[PDB]
Formats: sequence, C-alpha cells, structure tokens
Amino acid sequence: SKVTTVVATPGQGPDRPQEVSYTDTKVIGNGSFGVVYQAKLCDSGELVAIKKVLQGKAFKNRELQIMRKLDHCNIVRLRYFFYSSGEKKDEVYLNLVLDYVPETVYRVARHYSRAKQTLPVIYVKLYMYQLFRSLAYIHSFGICHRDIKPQNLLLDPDTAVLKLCDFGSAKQLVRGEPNVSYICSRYYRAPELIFGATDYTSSIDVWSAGCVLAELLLGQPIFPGDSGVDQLVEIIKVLGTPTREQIREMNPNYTEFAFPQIKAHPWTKVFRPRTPPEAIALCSRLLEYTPTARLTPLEACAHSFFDELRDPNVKLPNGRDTPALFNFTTQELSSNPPLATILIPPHARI
Amino acid sequence: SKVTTVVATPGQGPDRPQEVSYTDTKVIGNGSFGVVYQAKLCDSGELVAIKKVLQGKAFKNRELQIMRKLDHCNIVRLRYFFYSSGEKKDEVYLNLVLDYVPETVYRVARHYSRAKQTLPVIYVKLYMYQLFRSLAYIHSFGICHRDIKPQNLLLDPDTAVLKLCDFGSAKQLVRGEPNVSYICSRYYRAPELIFGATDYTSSIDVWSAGCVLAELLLGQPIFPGDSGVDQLVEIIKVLGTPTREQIREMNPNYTEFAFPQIKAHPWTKVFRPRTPPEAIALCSRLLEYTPTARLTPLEACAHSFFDELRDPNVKLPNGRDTPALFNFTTQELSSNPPLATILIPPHARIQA
Repeated sequence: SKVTTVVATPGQGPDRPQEVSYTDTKVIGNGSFGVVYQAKLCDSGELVAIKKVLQGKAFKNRELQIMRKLDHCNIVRLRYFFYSSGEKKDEVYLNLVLDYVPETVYRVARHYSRAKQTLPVIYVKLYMYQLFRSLAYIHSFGICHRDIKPQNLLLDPDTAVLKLCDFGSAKQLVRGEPNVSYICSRYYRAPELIFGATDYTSSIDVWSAGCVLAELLLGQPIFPGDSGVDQLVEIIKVLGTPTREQIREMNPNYTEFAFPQIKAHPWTKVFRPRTPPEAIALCSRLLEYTPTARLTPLEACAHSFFDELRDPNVKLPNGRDTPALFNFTTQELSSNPPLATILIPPHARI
Repeated sequence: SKVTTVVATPGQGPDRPQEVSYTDTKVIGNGSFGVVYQAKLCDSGELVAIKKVLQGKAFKNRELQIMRKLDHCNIVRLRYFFYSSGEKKDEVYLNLVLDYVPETVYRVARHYSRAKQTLPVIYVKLYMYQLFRSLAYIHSFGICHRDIKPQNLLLDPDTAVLKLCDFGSAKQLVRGEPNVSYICSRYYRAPELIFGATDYTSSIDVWSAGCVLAELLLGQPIFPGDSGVDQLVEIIKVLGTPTREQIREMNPNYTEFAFPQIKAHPWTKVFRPRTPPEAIALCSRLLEYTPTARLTPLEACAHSFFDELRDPNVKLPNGRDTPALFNFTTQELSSNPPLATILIPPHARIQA
C-alpha cells in the first residue's frame, strides 16, 4: 500500500509544520471545488478526509481562514492542511485534512424515510440541539455558514455526536457590506434569500436549521420546489401571506408582491398527530418571515423542546450516555449570558 | 360514468359561451397552484386536461390573459375556460381546458438516459426547432415564458410535434419595469437570474432552451447544482471566467465577483465524439454570459444545425412526414423578416 508523507501545518495549533504520513487513499466524493479522499494516518491509524481545492494564490483561502479559527466539539475539525501542485497547468492545490465522520443526517433520515418511518424524537432532539450549539458558536464570531442542510451534518452512530461540515460557503458577515444571494441549497433557503436579499444576517442559518428540524419530524422536506416560486408557494401555504411589513423586513423591494391571499393552516395541521407540541412550537419560532423575529441559535438550545436532554437520567437508546451538551464557553454564551441559567442543568459539569 | 356539463368560453374565438360536456375525469397531476385533471369530451371524444387554480377575483388572471392571446401549432392551446366555486371558504376556481398531450421531452429523455442511450439527433433537431419557433412567437408579443424546461415541452410520439406548456410563470416584459428573479427552474436558470438580476429580457428563455438542447445531447443536465453557487461553478467550468464587462451586462452589481480564474475547456470537450459540430456551435451561441449576445429564437431556427429539417426528403424515423415547419406568419418573422430567406426553403415556395 502506497504510503504518502507530507509536511502539514496543524489546524488550530501554532503554525509549526509537522511530518504526516497516511495510507489507503481512496476517492469518497467529488465536490464542486474539488475531490475528497479518505486516508488512514499511519501513526494513530485514525481515518481522515482530505479535501483538495484549486488555490489561486492571488488571494487567501476563505474556507481555510475560517476553519483555523474554529474549535468546537460540534464542528468538524481541521487536523492539518498542506499544499501540493496538481496539473493541467501546474496549479497549486490546497489540501484540508479534516476528521472523517461515518454517517450524515441526510443518509440517516433517508434510511427511515424509505422504510416508512420517522427518526425517534430523542435523536431529533440530540441532533438539533448540537446543530444549534455549533450555530451559536460560529455566529458569535460573526461567521454565517450559509449552506446548512442534512448533507452537511455529519453523525457518529455510536456516540450520537453531530458535527457541522462544509464551510465552503461560510463568510464573516459585516454590517453594511453586501453578500451574494445565490448561496444555500434549494429546500433550505430562507425567504429573504429567495427574494434576492443582499443584506441578510446569520438568521438565514436559523431558518435553514428550522427546515432540517421540520424535515426530521415530517419524513420529507417541508418546503420543496424546483423554482423559487414553487418554494415560495409551499412556505406561504404554511406561514400564510407575508404582510407588507414582513416583506419589507425580508428586505428586497418586492413590496409589489404578486401572490394569492392564502392564510396559514396551523402548524399542528402540518405534522403527524404524535408530533410533540414543543417540537411544533420550535418550528413556528424558527420559520418566521421576519428574520429578526426568529430565535437565535442559543435561544433555541434553551427551548422547552430540549428539556429531555437536560434530564439527569437521559440516555441514548443503545444504553450509552449522551455527549457533552452543557460545557458551554463564555464565547458561546456571549450573545446572551443569562441563558446559562437554563443551558446548564444543576447536575451538569465540564 | 359521471358526465359533467358546464358553460365554457372558447379560448381564442369570440367571447360567446358554449355548453361543454366531459367524462372520465381523473387526477393526472397536482401542481403548485392547483390540481390538473384529464377528461374526455363527450362530443369529439378527444382528451383534454383541466387545470384548476384559485382565482381571487381581486385581479385578472395573468396566465389566462396570455393564453387567450396565443394561437400557434407549437403552443398548447386553451380550448375553453370556465369558473366553479370550490370550498374551504367558498373560493372561486378558474378552470383552463387545455389540449392533452401524451409524452414530454422530460419523460422521453429519461427513457433513453436510463437505457444508456441518447435520443437520435433527428429528434433533437425536430424538438429544438419547434421550441425555438414557439419562443420566436411568444417573444414577438413581448411575452417571456420564464420557465422553459423538459417537463414543459409536450410531445406527440407519432407526429413528432412539440408544444410548449405551463404559462403560469409567463409575463409581458416591459422595458424599465422590474421583474422578479425567483422564477425559472434549477438547472435551466440563466446566469443573470442566479445573480438576482431584476431587469432581464426574453433572452433568459433562450438560455433555458440552450440548456435543454445540451441536455438532449449529453444525456443529463449540463449545469447541475442544488445551489446557485454549485450551478455557477458548472457554468464557469464550461464558459470560463466572466469578464468584468460580461458580469456587468448580466447586470447585478456583483462586479465584486469572488470566484476562481477558471478558463473554458472547449465545448468539443463537453459532448461525446459523435456529437455534430453544428449542434455544439448552437450551444455556444445560445449559452452566452452576455444576454444580448445570445441568438434570438428566430436566428436559432435558421442555424445550420437545423439544415436537415429544410431538406426536401426529410422524413421521421417511423416513415411519416415532418410536421409543418415553414408556415411562418408575419408576426413570427417580425423580429427579422429577411430571415424568411432561410427559414422558408426553396421547395416550400413552389406554388404548384
């Protein structure tokens, strides 16, 4: 087996390059910006994913700069990163050595869906809570993921730990500075994004997250559609007709809105009868037309829907303990410290 | 069998209501704005599709007003249309009785695709040419379809006639008046649409049509992507990097463009080796960043790629004759009359 050895720079640590060797290199994906391999570190034996991307050198790689600044248990970590010339024109490739995670919320959900079933609520709670923590964290740095979707939520079957990945669309959102409106995937795009808003905030991720939650409860996407129109129609069916005010807060000067006057047929009418009221309540507070009205990732973590996770005797179906869910840092709570009162249960520690 | 009878107003004829009876009503679709049925007219026995849509009366139905103004053999015709109260709040429903067509370019393409094959070029020519005529036609009225895609191209297996359908997104585009940028489906959205342009023209349909042509030649969508970003990346791989100028003609003040400097790996490198050079040429002239640089639907019909259709001895594979492809009207040629010189073959000018 071919053993590759390179000199890579640690992810978070000091910028002191080390020698890294890996074997069993195989292609496990072919993304937009490049190919993604899967190798095994000769030392620890651990599995990792290598994402190669064309680097122009004419600029600083935005994804790399964001990844180096992140250190959270619910975020895929950049172990190392190095460069390597390619071909076709002797190009410079940036290789990102990320941790390898088995499943994804996408694959898991599909398993249950095409099995005529729904993911047990315990897992819906565990997964969503971790997604909101990772979101609370990156937002505190002013970083917006801009592409939250089931495929980017890596999962570990045994530990039930969820990690956000794919920061290729992430960006530091600065007030007053324009942001492109063509990011984020289909069923998960927030209304303001569909309306071409260029001055949106991190609240777009919260909407995306609300779409994932809803999808986990329904068994299929809540707002399907091949065009923004079809998507807008599905949203209106559930949320009702956007008031002149709401349409203005979503920004886009589309105050000249041409759509039927359909009022909302309540959320309790959207999900199955067994669906927990709190779960439905959370969606309603997450999927709001007015971006400033949506819960903040931190406020969602403290939502009554996640109270079971704060229960001392909570356990995973497989008998194991839940991952660390209360080891919040000052940085994570910064958007609203007083919330620690709820986020951290009386028994929690770490 | 339940026989329904209603008083419907003819499609284009004088607004003189008539009694229409139909049976065998079954649901054949459940679209965004409503359900689509399929019934059989008791008289002629012909099959039709009824599209019900919620009508607020507070306005004039835009789709209906456009459909009534259209009469082309490559455009689905509105036979009748009537109203009927529904429920849930005693709503008023607008029923559009359109002609019923069997297959769609979408279904046909999928048949070949998941059969490890490609649709014979003869069919690609016949289908694209008719799509460009229908496009040349509605564009002459200033109407932009805004949602051209394989699913909206109805086909008739035997006659090889293609008809454009679904005008629910169509609109009269007036210069200086803003148009929403959230129309058109995923793989077929033109660059300016992805960039959020609000002052686009009918050239967006030409782009969409170029994507259908390329898809018929490749066996799959040419510019896939679940996000505008992913789509933009696929387009850039083929067209290269948009110049500051092109990015400005697409409009959106995104002159501050943040994307790699990838040059284009030629179109001949995109399609299979057997792909006709003319076919590839047409795509290159259809899929342009600058919307004003793209061929017009009428100019495409006159493209060398369609020369076989103008051949006197052209015939369909099943031995039948090709549909009428040269009976152009003044209205259709209005964008450039001199083109009739090519559009109408010498043998089509033989008075006899």
